[PDB]
Amino acid sequence: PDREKALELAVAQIEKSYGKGSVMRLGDEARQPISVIPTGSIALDVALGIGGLPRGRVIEIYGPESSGKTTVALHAVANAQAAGGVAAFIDAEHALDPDYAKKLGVDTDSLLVSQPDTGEQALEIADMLIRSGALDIVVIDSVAALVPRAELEGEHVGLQARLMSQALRKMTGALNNSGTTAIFINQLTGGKALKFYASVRMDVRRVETLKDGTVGNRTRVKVVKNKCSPPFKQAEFDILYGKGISREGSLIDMGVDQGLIRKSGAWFTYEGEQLGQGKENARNFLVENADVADEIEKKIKEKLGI
Repeated sequence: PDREKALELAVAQIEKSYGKGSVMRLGDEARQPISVIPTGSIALDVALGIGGLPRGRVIEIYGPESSGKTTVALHAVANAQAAGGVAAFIDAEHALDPDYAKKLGVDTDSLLVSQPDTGEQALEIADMLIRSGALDIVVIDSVAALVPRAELEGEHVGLQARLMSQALRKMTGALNNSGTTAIFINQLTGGKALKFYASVRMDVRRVETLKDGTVGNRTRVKVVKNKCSPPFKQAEFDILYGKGISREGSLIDMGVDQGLIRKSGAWFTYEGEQLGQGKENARNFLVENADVADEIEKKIKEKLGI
């Protein structure tokens, strides 16, 4: 009886002295913000709790080469722009494919891009850009490529981590004020600081190759760190070569997950209407009928926080 008070009281001190998400029960309902940046998959948006990536915060998306992290990052960029936001892409990797970015939603013409000479220049440019107040999102591709000036100039080893720590310390205050989201893409170094500064960390992986005959990959994302909603939630969704995340595919999956879409036979049905026989026909139905996809989306968001 008097214990529940003491705990609630303790949770409150922790909340006051360290911040809103400093302690959570894993069954807690998410703290719904005004605006977020959707990720392209409703499943991933739900796994994040707040319906997308938070604003004004450091975000890490990591995984193996071609795991899908950059695609997740580019959808964040597409969605941020679709809401009238400006985007930046700090590129020390030189891997970006704008044609891919166009197809999945990015306004590449509008995309600010910078190919910095050094690790510090990359982070400093990001900082100037953030402190402007004008950006909604900045992507850093990538953490590993942020090589320090001294290394590049040929002039001990360990200051790459000290560079990030110094940068993140200064950057984090700028992000909160501006409301800009910073996505750091990272591989499986210098991320030891990023691990603690990031409000969300996402572990992206290829789980299974999709197929017509012999197209894409089923992708799995675990939210290993989340200061905005209970962490350790995971999601799956499809990334189709040349197209990106199958938005419609995630609506079906979360559709059946939520009982809004019934899978009577190979047929997926919705509201008495039939969507298609098998997944691909249902997926295809929802892209041709954007109105019903929005209907299904609205219902899924309604039935949860999002």
